[PDB]
Amino acid sequence: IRCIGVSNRDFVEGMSGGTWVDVVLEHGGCVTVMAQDKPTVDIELVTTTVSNMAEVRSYCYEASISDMASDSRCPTQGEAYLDKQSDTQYVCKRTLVDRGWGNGCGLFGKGSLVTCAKFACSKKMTGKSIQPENLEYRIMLSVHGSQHSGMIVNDTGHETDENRAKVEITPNSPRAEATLGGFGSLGLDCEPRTGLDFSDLYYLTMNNKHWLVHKEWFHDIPLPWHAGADTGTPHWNNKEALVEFKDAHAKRQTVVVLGSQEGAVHTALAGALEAEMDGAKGRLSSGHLKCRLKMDKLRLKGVSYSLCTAAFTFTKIPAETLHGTVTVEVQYAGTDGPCKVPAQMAVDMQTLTPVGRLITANPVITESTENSKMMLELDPPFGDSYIVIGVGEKKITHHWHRSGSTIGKAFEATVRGAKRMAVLGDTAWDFGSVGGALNSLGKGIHQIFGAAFKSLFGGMSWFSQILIGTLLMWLGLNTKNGSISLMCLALGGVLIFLSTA
Amino acid sequence: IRCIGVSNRDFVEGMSGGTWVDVVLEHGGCVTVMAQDKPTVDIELVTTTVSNMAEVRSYCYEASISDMASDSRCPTQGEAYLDKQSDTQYVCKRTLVDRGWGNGCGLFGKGSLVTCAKFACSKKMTGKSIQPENLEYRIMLSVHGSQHSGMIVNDTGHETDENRAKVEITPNSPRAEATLGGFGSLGLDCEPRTGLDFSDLYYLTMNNKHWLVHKEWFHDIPLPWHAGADTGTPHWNNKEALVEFKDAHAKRQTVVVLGSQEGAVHTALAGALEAEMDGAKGRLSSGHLKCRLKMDKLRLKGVSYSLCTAAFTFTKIPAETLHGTVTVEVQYAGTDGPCKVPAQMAVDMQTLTPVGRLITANPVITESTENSKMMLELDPPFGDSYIVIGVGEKKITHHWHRSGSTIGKAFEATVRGAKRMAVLGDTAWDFGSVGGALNSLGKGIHQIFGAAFKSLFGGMSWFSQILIGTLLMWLGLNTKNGSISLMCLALGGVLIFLSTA
Amino acid sequence: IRCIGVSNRDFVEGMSGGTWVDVVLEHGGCVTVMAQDKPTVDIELVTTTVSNMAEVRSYCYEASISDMASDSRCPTQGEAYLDKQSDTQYVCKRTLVDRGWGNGCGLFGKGSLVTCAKFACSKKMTGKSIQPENLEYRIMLSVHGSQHSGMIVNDTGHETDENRAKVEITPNSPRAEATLGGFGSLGLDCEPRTGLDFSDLYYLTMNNKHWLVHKEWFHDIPLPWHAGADTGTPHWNNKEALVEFKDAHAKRQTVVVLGSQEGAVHTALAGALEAEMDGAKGRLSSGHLKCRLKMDKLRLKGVSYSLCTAAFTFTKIPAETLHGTVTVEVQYAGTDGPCKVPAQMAVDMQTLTPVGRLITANPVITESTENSKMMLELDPPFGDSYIVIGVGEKKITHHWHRSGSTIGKAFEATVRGAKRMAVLGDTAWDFGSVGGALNSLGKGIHQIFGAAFKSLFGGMSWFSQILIGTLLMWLGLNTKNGSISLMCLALGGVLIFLSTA
Amino acid sequence: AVTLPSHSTRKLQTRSQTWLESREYTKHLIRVENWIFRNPGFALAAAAIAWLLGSSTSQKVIYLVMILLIAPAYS
Amino acid sequence: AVTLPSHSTRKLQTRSQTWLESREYTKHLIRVENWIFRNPGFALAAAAIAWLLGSSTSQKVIYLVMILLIAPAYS
Amino acid sequence: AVTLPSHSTRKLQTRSQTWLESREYTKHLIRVENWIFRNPGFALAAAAIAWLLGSSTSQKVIYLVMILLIAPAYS
Repeated sequence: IRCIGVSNRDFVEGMSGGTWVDVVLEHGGCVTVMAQDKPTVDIELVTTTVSNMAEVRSYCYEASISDMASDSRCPTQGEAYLDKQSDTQYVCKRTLVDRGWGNGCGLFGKGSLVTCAKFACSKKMTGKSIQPENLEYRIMLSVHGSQHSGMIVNDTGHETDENRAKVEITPNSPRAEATLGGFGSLGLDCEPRTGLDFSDLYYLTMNNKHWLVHKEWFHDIPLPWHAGADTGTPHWNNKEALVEFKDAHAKRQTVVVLGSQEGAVHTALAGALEAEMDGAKGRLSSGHLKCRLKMDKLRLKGVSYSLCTAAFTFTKIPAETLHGTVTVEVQYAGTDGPCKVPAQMAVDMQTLTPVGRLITANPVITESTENSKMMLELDPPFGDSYIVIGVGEKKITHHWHRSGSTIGKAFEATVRGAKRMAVLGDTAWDFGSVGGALNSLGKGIHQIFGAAFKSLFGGMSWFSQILIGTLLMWLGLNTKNGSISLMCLALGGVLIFLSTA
Repeated sequence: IRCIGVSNRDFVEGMSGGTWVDVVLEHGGCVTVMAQDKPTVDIELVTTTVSNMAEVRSYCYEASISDMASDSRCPTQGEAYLDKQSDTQYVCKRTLVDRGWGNGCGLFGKGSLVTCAKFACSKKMTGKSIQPENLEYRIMLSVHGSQHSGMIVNDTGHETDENRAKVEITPNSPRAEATLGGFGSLGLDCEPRTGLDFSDLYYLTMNNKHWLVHKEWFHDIPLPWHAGADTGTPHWNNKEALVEFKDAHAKRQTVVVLGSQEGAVHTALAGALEAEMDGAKGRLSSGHLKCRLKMDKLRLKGVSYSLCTAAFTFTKIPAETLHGTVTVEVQYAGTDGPCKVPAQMAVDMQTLTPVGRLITANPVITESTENSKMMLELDPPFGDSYIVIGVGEKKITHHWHRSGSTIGKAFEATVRGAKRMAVLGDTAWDFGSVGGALNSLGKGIHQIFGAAFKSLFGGMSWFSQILIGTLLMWLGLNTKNGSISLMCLALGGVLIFLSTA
Repeated sequence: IRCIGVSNRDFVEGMSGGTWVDVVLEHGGCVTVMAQDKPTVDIELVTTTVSNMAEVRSYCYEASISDMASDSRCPTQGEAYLDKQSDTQYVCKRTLVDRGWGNGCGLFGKGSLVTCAKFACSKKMTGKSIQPENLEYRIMLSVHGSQHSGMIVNDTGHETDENRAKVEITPNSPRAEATLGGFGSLGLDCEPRTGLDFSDLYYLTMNNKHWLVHKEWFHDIPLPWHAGADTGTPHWNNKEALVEFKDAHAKRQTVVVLGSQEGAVHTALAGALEAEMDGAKGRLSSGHLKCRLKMDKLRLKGVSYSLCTAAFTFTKIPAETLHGTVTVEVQYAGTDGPCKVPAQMAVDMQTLTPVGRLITANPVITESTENSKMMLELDPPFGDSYIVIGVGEKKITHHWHRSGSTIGKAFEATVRGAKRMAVLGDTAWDFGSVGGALNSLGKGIHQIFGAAFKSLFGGMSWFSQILIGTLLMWLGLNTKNGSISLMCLALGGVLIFLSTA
Repeated sequence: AVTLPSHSTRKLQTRSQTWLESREYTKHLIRVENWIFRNPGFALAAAAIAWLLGSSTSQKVIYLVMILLIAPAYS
Repeated sequence: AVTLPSHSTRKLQTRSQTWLESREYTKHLIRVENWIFRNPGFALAAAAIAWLLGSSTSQKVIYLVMILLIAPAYS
Repeated sequence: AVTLPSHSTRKLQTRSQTWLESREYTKHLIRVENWIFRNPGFALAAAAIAWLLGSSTSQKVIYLVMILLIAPAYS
């Protein structure tokens, strides 16, 4: 719930003796965390508001040229000079042009010529600096329990919902303990400075469109720029990047401005991430946190509750939620009050063994009214199986066929673990890690390989990875040596890093 | 006369049938031209006034930093900027400083510091351009005849002197004709454009001191310059060559202007001749013309003059004028009028025979007064000889001994044409040339090698020609090959160019 | 604190059982000295005033020729003599010019000419002598303890601040001790005479600009000099380094003075140290001491204090101070009095292991007011770690990410030790030295190499050390003999000596 | 601007889609197939320099590829 | 005079910057770039001596460097 | 201003003596001999490199010269 209709939901289970688990809250996906006798909480990073960014160089992209003039001197009579060359608002260029008796001169040669042109930028883009000390990650939480289908996307009111709570993770106060009344208190222990490398990113602003421009890309743009500490009429360093001084075959020096570089840099922002801005705060839609989930105090609400006596009803016939799990919504018809749903899976009916596990730990009817819509989620085994809900003769079954296999679930998890590893790199070794000599040894051998890849190849685009990935493929099928694994481990580390996208 | 005391006096004779001789009028040297039956004329180049010099870039050598300021910027909070960085009169440098919590900031790291300092140049040097179409070579002439010793240096009155005339050579009308009353007219056919390469030289001006600065050297000076066509407050391109910005360690950047570069550039000239200025015209003290001397119209004054009666008296003892010639000033006593002095050189006084040639062809008394002083010049042979300056028993006979030898004169003229060939080079092959199939073949083989030496080595000082001359000496005493001439041809051609200075 | 924002801060830890550590206080570098049970003191050399310098030769750079005169004699009629030739306030040159009958003389030959010109120096530079008994090294101290962020550069009050002190080290009192109240008393055992070799340095003064000119360079300047403090009109020895006697091809002997040599010597001071002067004392801006720190009288204030009880607050979010250390400012909300701050670095939150050491030994709140700000400094391990400050449940943490590696830090300290060894040489073996058969044998084997490098190469600039490093690089890649570490240790010993500048 | 740097060298790898990702699979592949369609005679010149270099029949194919990728986007 | 010594012979190797440290790197390097741009013909006159003076071709490159360092400074 | 070019390169060759011709013959001899007098130990360092560079007996001699002429000029 809040994660159940998400195509990128992750299932985290198995803990450090039941104490904590270390998760990586990716920004587009979702994390469902389940324990042995603790409620299944659904965790989702929703925004990242970079607050109060200070501006850096602001490049011009659509320039203009105002009242221009030019001056020329005869051959060996010095270099030419306008008095408006002593103005920093005018772009300017000297040249040597043909100067003879027809030009009013008196000596045939290459007479000098200078041409001034008032640079006045009309539209400019602006890069702002992102500090890691201003990240504000909102983490939405939603436990499985007294909730129905209209509480997945619905967020109007959660300070008094008692099943849902947000926590903000600033760097100064990264770890919060969210109040889930009755459900205990989920202790988050986040790591906000190691998100999406925000000490090397800027925040572009072009025509009310904002991007996560990288640091190195922004200081290589050939556009006229002034400093961020420039308030009045700007200075515009590097004015000669948008004016074009073409001479002719005679005295003429024609200056023309290049056009609007707005769309000419939208095609140069070919890897940047679009962002938005609700004032001075840059709301992101991408990144990741790194959260440790202290679940010592989060307890299971409603173990004391008696079972549901009678008369469930299926509303919204169950569906498979892209992973094998089964969203089941029921309508309890009875006034037993805060009671407990007797739901399970079953292969047969002569035994009613629970054959598959249950995602929503302790499904509970809470409303004491007559008809209470209530939602579950189950994890069936692979094959024909029945969703037995209710106790007695008025129990409700549903035939369910979970199409799949265990080796088709393990291969689905290796592909799931590889796309997590090609995005996070070193951090993806700490997604379900309880802390070991293998989840921290294999990370340290990957943090070495991750640093000798970010520097070695590290700048190859999508096409240029496959272009040298194919080359190292051929160097892995030939030139037999001990360095034939160093040509094929740099094959999957290059063609994959690029096809898992 | 006008040349008779100069140590650099040259004797030019031997003509194209008496029509013309071609001479190279060096500016510190003097030329004595004597013919078969034509008066001996002394020819000297005295000035070269360069009119109409329009100025080129004018560098600064003593600057002054006015009211300065500086602005700093926090780490990753932008870039630093002064509002007077948009002012062209301030010299500015951006640098990174240590910024931290002690420096008011809130984020530790390398800050950004911008230091602006108002450039004001107090003293500037000014290079004017020299066009070869504006040269005015003055050729002073002075014939041998009725003149005394008080007309050698005496230039006070020559428009009515009938023995002396100036010849001003512009390239508008290079050929000129000097009216000498009775002596005819020495026709000159000068070459004023191919003098001292004035299209590759400028005219520096520094605290009212002027030089002939080369063109390539003046465009290599690292000093703040305005264009020379700048006639307001100067813009001073390249301000950063006199100021120095130093960061101490911290958020502190000092700016200090370098000192008066007047003495740093006087020691950086050395090879540039210095010229004076009598207005806007820059009078030179050096150069050379290339003057053909058309002597068809120059006739001998007083062939029809009767000889003198008697009573010649010395005014001065005869002296040897540094080349072997003997200058004699006599005093005629009597009123014959325009008469002709009977003087000669007489070995075997009793036979009274001519033995050595006379420099002043046709010595003439002109004034009809009783005592009119008059000056000769004689070229005695190498040995004991007598100077008979009279007719009859009142002749004056002075025993003269010329210290020297024939091979001593041939070695004195070998060094004389080797110093001239080191100074001029190509032009020294036409100093007494009458037009030949060898003196214009020896020049053409020298003009080819001279251009393949002025471009090959061509930029060496005095010391390195003696340094890569000694290196080719060791390649001339070793490396036994056909190119043993070519390493000894550039031994004397480099070492004797380097000394005869 | 006072050193916490400096890029050139150095950490001196590990002592001779807690007795002393021998440190080298460079003048732009800063030093953080810490022990096991002693307060972390930040030790900084700030000034070096040289008092009452008596001067040595004071050269002239801008001279002025007063009323000159000249005299010439005829050839073999005596030599030329002015009555003001035996005056030593005039400069004089004799020559032999062309003197003939046109010059009023009566005998042709080389004359004799003398031109005397009065040398009067208008601006002179003055090189004062630095006696080593005049040095006054101020050593500012600042201990880590009850200080906040506005006590780094804040020097307004240190005699009444009990944390900070100046330690003025004269060689008349070479060891001093600063009473750091509560913390004991830091004892220094400096060597002010073996500093920056001031027997081989002077203190130049050129138009209100001062330098540290080396002794050998100053006695080799070709300028007119006199002996000492002669402020009248001095004798001025070696004048012909500013006047220039050019003759002409005649009686002319033109004497001209070279210009202001201020700029020719500012470009010739290409390695001197720009010093300043506040009166009679020359405040040097660079140098280094050699300081042994006696610490057996320096105790850790506040070990007897109780821990804090409640309510910290992070003011001024922590930051990384260019080395990997983390300066944290807190605001203690509580009137508990002189209590002790419970701070550490913690990876996990159920164990809170001390994983990162603490720079500020014993962080202590001192004031008993309501909100007493206080500043720390922490050295976290590489990776992820939390700044846990406070005990109980009202503690406030902060995520920290220290980017780096242990092998990367060990290279960053090797470069830090090699740059220290290029500046100091012999003294850089005594920066954290506690004495031994390795930190005093390796200094003796380096003082031999330091004497066979300062004398062998020792006089080469930045460019020629690369130019002779590269010449020994190529000898390193050839010449197979035992003399090959002599051409490769003289490769890095010459390149890195002036590439790490 | 002329030489705008490509941000695809430093593309942020963040779970979500970047600014252009849909146009980046056929960005540099349409450009190399548009150029070689315009002047297809260069393949006769590319397979004459590649055949003359290397001389290993697989080293001569990689030079035929790398010349035909440097030639459209000149670099 | 003209023969003032450079202080870069005895630059004070301290922690701070010297007087002209920023103009110390490109000082002689501009001076040999400016000379040989104005005098290109000696680069093939130094090479004609360097190819003639040394024995091995790794010594002839050294003279071609060292003649082109003396001559822009004139020793 | 630290790199004023010498106009002794383009010396105006003529009869009149130039601006500093008297102070030109012993100009470069001083700055070598002033440097060798202050740095005498470099002659050991120049001979130690010339002997490893010189093939012929009089090829190391030119090497001994040209190291002792680049080093006082640093160019």
